[PDB]
Amino acid sequence: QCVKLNDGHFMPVLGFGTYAPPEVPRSKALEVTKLAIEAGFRHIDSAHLYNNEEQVGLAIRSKIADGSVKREDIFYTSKLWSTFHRPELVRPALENSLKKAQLDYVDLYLIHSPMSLKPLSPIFDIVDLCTTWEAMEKCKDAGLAKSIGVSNFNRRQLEMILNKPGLKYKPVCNQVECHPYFNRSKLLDFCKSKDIVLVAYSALGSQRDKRWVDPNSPVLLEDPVLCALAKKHKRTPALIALRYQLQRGVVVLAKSYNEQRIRQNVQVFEFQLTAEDMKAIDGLDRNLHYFNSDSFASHPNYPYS
Ligand SMILES: NC(=O)c1ccc[n+]([C@@H]2O[C@H](COP(=O)([O-])OP(=O)(O)OC[C@H]3O[C@@H](n4cnc5c(N)ncnc54)[C@H](OP(=O)(O)O)[C@@H]3O)[C@@H](O)[C@H]2O)c1
Ligand SMILES: CC[C@@H](C(=O)O)c1ccc(-c2cncnc2)c(F)c1
Repeated sequence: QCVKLNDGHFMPVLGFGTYAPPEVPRSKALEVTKLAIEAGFRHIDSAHLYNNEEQVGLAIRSKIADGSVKREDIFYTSKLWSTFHRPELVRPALENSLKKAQLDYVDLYLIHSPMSLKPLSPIFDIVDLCTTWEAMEKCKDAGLAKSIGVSNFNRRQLEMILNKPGLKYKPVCNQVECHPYFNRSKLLDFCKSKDIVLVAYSALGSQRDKRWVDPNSPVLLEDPVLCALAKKHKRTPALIALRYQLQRGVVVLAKSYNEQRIRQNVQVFEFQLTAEDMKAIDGLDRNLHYFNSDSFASHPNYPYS
């Protein structure tokens, strides 16, 4: 249940999202990530910004120790935060992440966002990200990351890397917000044309953080069409939203800190949607990105409109 990447490595098509707001204790990320691996998750999504890499690393190592999984069976992702985009900071930031997680390599390292910040939430900065990508390329050559990609890149920002003079490695993936209300069908078409995997976050709609998400926005999992399809298939609305991405070639993440819902989310491989189901879901696209805050929308390299 993996997809082959542009650089030869493989990525599991269902990933586990580990972000919890700072009010959730970090000991939960350790328990939860162990349960995700117990449930069948082999793709685990973390980042510098998430303040959990020590716990997520320990969880992986703990399951490696108890004879459940081997390191080569786990796909660990980290992300370079936007205060570290200047090239001389890229490798130290990655080495720090491996340090926190106590791992020898990450399977995937991403530029978290194209919106550079002053060298964690400072003020904007102006960085030529082709130089940041060059430092990413060296992290792959050095073996600190098996694969390298980007996150929150729009079409123009992706093209800049692919058009870079003397590019070494193209981005393996682009991790963007993607769900039935914001399905990125044009960006998905472009990524499939360049052999770039689209990885979807907020596929269950969001954690609806009051910092960045308007509480007046519709709740994706309460959508009428998704709920009717859940009743039709005798599944849950979350499983329909996840199966929707797998059937259109999108690697999908799913955060859950609930034992029961983590186990339920791996049932996405058990059933299929029909062609009629898929256009029902495609008709829900309404250009609604849940993350909508002036802090993002004021940045010069803001990927949206
Ligand atoms: N690159 C980026 O900029 C970026 C941005 C955002 C997120 N991400 C990553 O993507 C991951 C997922 O995105 P997300 O944080 O927005 O969370 P999400 O995957 O969209 O899930 C949203 C909510 O759905 C609930 N849920 C999980 N399974 C469910 C189920 N079977 N039925 C009903 N509800 C269910 C969860 O609540 P419970 O916990 O109570 O189960 C969760 O809080 C993140 O953890 C992060 O790793 C990356
Ligand atoms: C902790 C929150 C974090 C995450 O969960 O990864 C996150 C969430 C949203 C964005 C983002 C990017 N580009 C446009 N709008 C929003 C982001 F860069 C980073």
